[PDB]
This record gives sequence, structure tokens and C-alpha cells, in this order.
Amino acid sequence: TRQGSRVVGFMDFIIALGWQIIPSNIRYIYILNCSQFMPTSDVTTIYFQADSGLESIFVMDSPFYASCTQQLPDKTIKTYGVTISKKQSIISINFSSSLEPNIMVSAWTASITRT
Amino acid sequence: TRQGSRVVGFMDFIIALGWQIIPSNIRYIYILNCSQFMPTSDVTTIYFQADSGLESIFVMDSPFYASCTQQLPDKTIKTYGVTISKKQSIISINFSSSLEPNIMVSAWTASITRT
Amino acid sequence: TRQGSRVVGFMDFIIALGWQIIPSNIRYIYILNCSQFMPTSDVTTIYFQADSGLESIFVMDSPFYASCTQQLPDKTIKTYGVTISKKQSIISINFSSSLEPNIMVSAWTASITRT
Repeated sequence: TRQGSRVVGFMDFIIALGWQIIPSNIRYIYILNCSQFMPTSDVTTIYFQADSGLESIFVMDSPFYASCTQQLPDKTIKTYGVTISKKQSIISINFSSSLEPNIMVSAWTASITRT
Repeated sequence: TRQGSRVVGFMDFIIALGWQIIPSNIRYIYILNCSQFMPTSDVTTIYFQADSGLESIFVMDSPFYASCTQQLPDKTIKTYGVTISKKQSIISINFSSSLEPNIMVSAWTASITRT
Repeated sequence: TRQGSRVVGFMDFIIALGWQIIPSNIRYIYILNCSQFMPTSDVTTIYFQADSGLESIFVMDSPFYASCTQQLPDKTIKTYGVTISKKQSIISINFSSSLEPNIMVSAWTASITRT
């Protein structure tokens, strides 16, 4: 099993990611997760340069796909699709619509299995 | 702790399940997870015959309940309830509504505690 | 390191929480999770007194924020924000809207990275 982390300063906020590769007879499992974070603007994309560790989970053609939420002051919940892709050393995290500023986003986990 | 995996071919696509039993003198935790997958038709149910490992987590009368999402072409997010039950050796994964073909479904995890 | 579990009787139902601290030189994590549960009334807040172990994950000013769902009888899915905070030894789990009685709530996990 291989694992690592990456804490990213994006604009004026922090997002904290972890990755794992879990090998077995049947499959390799590629895990990407992210702690809760508070964006400071109407972010649609978070991007950064990855090192070799995090790069190593982007083995499939398909991006990772997860979901997350924010709770509005009126208590309605917004759900966002989260698509995480790599081009060269740049990782991009794309949200299905722009996030609300200054509201916490829930932690999320993506998982890809390669047979 | 005990754990395992099962890859399921269903129709013309794959889903990959992991399971864990985490015993303690406080509780047993039964974990079922699934990697992201891409259904190729508007399925409502994925079923298959369980292996010994996977059958071992179905100790309680209640089915496992989790949720997942798909991001539609217009960027709206559909959330699905996922109910996972066993009758004899047959495991059924029931989605609350039919999945959209050819769109990735997010990974999910379910957890039951027995005290 | 540090981890533990707490089974809480709240009114006439049970919720089962797990906590973990993952020290790190890079991404120091505090995790709170909860197994699926079935509330018996239209609860908005679950609260209880914590012991030192569970208290020990509430180091940040920011509450934990997660999400969970219920599959309603028409097979639509309602998503709830889950905000978990500590005041003195009382832990409060606040749902964004009152839960529907007698319907399973999905398991959830919250993750905070310190720094």
C-alpha cells in the first residue's frame, strides 16, 4: 500500500488532500480524499501542481468523480459534483457549479478500481 | 479486522466492492463500499451471487443504505439512494431511481454498527 | 495516535460514532464518523455528553460539517447538512432540517485537517 498527502494553498484558502493506492490480487484501488474546506470566492476550479506521489493515482483515462455539499444560511443544501483530473503535473478539481463563498464544503472521497 | 473485495460484471460494465468487519468489545462495524462506476444502461438494480467474504457483512436485518450521485450533461446533480440487501446468496443493490447511462456514478460507502 | 467509539442512546434510538486522530508531519487529521441510523421522530439535534476521547477531536473553532441522506417514501432523496460542535462536554449534531421519522439515514464521515 502506498499513500501520501498534499496541503494546497489555492488563492487565500487551504484544501487538504490525501491519496492511497491499495493493491490486491483482484484489483488496484486508487483513493483520493479531501477534508472539509472553506472557499473565499465563487470557485469553480481548484488547480495545483502535483508531485510524483499524487500523480501516481491518475492511471485511468477516467477522472475521479465524487460529490460534496454546502449548507446555505436558509438551511437548503447544495450538492456539487467534483471531477478531479490531471494534465501533465497539473491536477484540476472541477465543481459542477460555483461554490458559495465563506461556507464550509463537506469532506469527500473518490475511489477508482482498476481490474 | 477482516476485509475483502469483489469485482462484479453486470451486464456490460463492472462494479468493484470492498467490505470490512471491524470488531471491538464496544461494537462490530460492517463496512461496504463501492468504487465509482459507469453504468451503460438505465439500471435500477445490480444483483449478483455473493462470495463468502461479502456475505459475512450481512449480519443485521436492516439493509445497508448509502447515497451516490451523477452529474448530468447540464451540470445538474442527481442524488440516488443505494439500498444493499441479501436474500440467500444473492446481493441486490437497489438505486432509488434509474441511473443515467454512460455517466459516472460516484463512489459510496455504507456502515452498520452492531452493539 | 488516537481512536475510539461511542454508542449513543438518544431518545428511543441508537447512533454509533467513531473518532480518529491521524497525526502527521503534513496533514494532521481529525475524523468523526457515524454509522447509518433510524431516528424515530423529527429530530433536528442529537446531543450527549462526551468523554475525553471523543472531546479530543474538537480542537478547531470550526465545527465538523458533513452530509447525509434519507430515501423518502416516493423514492426521492433528501440531503441534510450535518454540523457537529462541542460546548463544554456536550456534543451537538445539528441537521439542516428535521429528519423524517422511521427512515434510515445514511452513514457519514467528517474530516478536518489542522493547519
